[PDB]
Amino acid sequence: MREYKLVVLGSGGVGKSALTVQFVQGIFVEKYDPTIEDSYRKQVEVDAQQCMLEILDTAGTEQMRDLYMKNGQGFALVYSITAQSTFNDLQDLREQILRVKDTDDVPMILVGNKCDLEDERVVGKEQGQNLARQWNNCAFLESSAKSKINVNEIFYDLVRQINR
Amino acid sequence: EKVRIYRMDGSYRSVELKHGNNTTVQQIMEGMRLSQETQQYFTIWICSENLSLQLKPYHKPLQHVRDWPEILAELTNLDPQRETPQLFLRRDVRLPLEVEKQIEDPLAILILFDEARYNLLKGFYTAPDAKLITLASLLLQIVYGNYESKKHKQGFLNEENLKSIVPVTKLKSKAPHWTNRILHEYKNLSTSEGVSKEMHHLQRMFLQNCWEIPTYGAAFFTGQIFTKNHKVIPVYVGVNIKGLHLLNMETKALLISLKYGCFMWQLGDTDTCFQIHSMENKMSFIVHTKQAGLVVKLLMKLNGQLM
Ligand SMILES: Nc1nc2c(ncn2[C@@H]2O[C@H](COP(=O)(O)OP(=O)(O)NP(=O)(O)O)[C@@H](O)[C@H]2O)c(=O)[nH]1
Ligand SMILES: *Cc1c(O)ccc2cc(C#C)ccc12
Ligand SMILES: [Mg+2]
Repeated sequence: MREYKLVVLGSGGVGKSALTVQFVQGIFVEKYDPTIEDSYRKQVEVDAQQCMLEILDTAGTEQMRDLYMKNGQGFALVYSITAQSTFNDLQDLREQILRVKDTDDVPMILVGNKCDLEDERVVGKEQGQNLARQWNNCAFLESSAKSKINVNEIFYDLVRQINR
Repeated sequence: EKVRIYRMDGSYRSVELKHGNNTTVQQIMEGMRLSQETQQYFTIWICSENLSLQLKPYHKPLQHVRDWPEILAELTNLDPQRETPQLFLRRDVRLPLEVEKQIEDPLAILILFDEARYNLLKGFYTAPDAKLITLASLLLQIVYGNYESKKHKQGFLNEENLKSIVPVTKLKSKAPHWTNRILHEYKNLSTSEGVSKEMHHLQRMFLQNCWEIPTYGAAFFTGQIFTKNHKVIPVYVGVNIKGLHLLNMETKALLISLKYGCFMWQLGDTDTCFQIHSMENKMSFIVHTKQAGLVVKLLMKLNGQLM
């Protein structure tokens, strides 16, 4: 069984932990507990193969960030459509990863979370698709940790990008 | 200051250490993402390769990590250079089976499920082939999802996939003959619409089949017994809420299992051994181990919990 090192990045409060816990454990984490550093393991099937996923759930408010990108194989870059600042911060992240990896060929996906809070949206969908296209046609998804929308597809897509 | 608190599957959660290495188990327990319901079932253990100790709420786990080479020398004859400890969140050994049987919290269930799965795959669960096959089939549903004739009927349950669902002690000799019975029960699980496919429901089914295993929830210690030329037999000593169990250290075979009330114990004066008297058997045996003081104290506390 092949092992995949995935890293969930993003600013604080976007829902990195909720997305990770929903995917691994099938639970929606409600109470906001700032993450120091959490690692999860999960066996999935991607394209008729069993894949052991090691998912790193990172802190959004301080940086050991360079070690994450040196070691990570794929990167989920998460923002909240509720908070404009978290969208603005992902630009620095995308460029830091390309610097540490010394290449633009890095498995990566742009994730707009909290798509269940439509009546609280601040970042439009088109602006997320616009940014992904700017990022060399990077993969893009809108997701919700509660409603279980595009949760598994985040990690599945990174696995495929690593395999290609 | 922070520490990684691991679980049996390799995952971990980093927790802030408010009081440095003076931080207690209770304080670390608060630093997890556990409600009061989830919390009461588990505690912090300190474990290296061949020594695992349940810690108490007032204990300072980082000082035990610091003092680990001295703890190994006191309780074992192990080599301290290959035993770096780590901290784990595991089931409380004192957890009564009646309390666990009514748990409905999904997080507590999966934490118990993963530990139970770890003990099964390592060979610490002794059970008839029917029970093992049933557990393996539930793991296939939990891990691989619904049964599909296209994917699982043939050329699927190789030893690579068998490792994940059967004990390592049965992988070679006995499990390859089980693949047909395993796949049948697996197919029965997926097609039986009366069996809930909720993840926490499936994990509870797995646990239900583990609760009747004699060594379920047991804390394991290491020791030696001499056979009636006297020969040395290294043994695992398992102590749980049901009683005492002796495993051959090499084969994990269940040498003897004794329920509370059907045997007595006596700590040796030297503290490096303890004697067991099987009531209604006339049989006695002595286990040599530098963990004898811990085993007897735990035996007293778990026997005393019963009504
Ligand atoms: N409505 C809604 N709330 C969500 C969603 N995802 C997360 N939340 C909420 O947002 C809050 C923060 O979630 P969390 O996963 O901890 O975000 P985080 O990125 O891990 N924060 P940190 O960087 O400090 O670790 C929680 O109250 C959680 O319930 C979602 O998809 N929808
Ligand atoms: C002394 C004691 C008590 O009281 C409860 C649980 C214990 C567990 C272990 C282990 C492993 C050792 C001692 C214990
Ligand atoms: Mg978090």
